[PDB]
Amino acid sequence: TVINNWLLIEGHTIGIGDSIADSKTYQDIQNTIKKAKQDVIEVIEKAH
Amino acid sequence: VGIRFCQECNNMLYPKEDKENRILLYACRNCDYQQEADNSCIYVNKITHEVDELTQIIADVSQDPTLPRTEDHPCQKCGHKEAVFFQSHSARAEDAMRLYYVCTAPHCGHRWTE
Ligand SMILES: [Zn+2]
Ligand SMILES: [Zn+2]
Repeated sequence: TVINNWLLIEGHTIGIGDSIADSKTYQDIQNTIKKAKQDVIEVIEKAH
Repeated sequence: VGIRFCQECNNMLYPKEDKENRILLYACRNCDYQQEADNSCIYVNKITHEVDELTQIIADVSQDPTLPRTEDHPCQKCGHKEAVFFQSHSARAEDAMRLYYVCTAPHCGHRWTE
């Protein structure tokens, strides 16, 4: 009871801005994915 | 070694031992045709199956538009740049990833393995 009635003041929500990250973080993620794909290509070439 | 047929009823030859001359011969039990064997082998068994698949793959596979093809590896006899490559199909070998190459041009049916 008491914490629901306090949460009436602060409130809570979820939205798109909670799921959007930084532009530098996006670049880091893309670099990591490209490096991983290049490594899998290298492994495939080693087996080939 | 492989199958051969009697020349009068076209039935199987199978091997017999001549006891007097002590030589092997082939006799078709539906008749009396006896023919001396020229191969001294009656049965062979390639247990490890180390036969390269070049004879199983056909040159017509070059016309498949869904197969991959690279310019890196040239053919030996003609040197056409284009060559489609694909994997093994033997189920039972010490290896499972080697690429079989077939030359892509219409008349050069050259197949080789790197
Ligand atoms: Zn016969
Ligand atoms: Zn060729």
